[PDB]
Amino acid sequence: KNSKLLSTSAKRIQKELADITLDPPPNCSAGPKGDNIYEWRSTILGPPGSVYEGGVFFLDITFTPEYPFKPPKVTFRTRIYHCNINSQGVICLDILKDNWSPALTISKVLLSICSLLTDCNPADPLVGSIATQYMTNRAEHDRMARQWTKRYAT
Repeated sequence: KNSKLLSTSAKRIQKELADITLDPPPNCSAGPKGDNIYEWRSTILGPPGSVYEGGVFFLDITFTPEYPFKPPKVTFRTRIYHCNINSQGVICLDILKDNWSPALTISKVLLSICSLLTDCNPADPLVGSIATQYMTNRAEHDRMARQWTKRYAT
């Protein structure tokens, strides 16, 4: 193939790969799994000071062919006890749903995920039982979250 004919989504993803190589978000890395620019993995170390500290979390990231005009699909592959992340690893984050903009980048998405790990949104939960426990019994929520981090993410 003549690289002069690379698609606009492939060129944009390559630029975001360079960006994230030179200046990754704290406690994050991400890039293509292999030779397909549209299929990435990310590693997130649980934020220090949070209930996820010591955990190593793996995420799958898939870019669509019309990137940056649709958000990437980002899922957790490691189990995590968090009221905005379900058992299938789906992430309830508005910029991945109906509030995406083409000025956002995979680095900003990963920054937002890290912020969500440290500060969840219990009023828009994917896992209602966890949101309720966060609200009514935060100390037991945190015990559980640290237990799952040790059991499933170390």
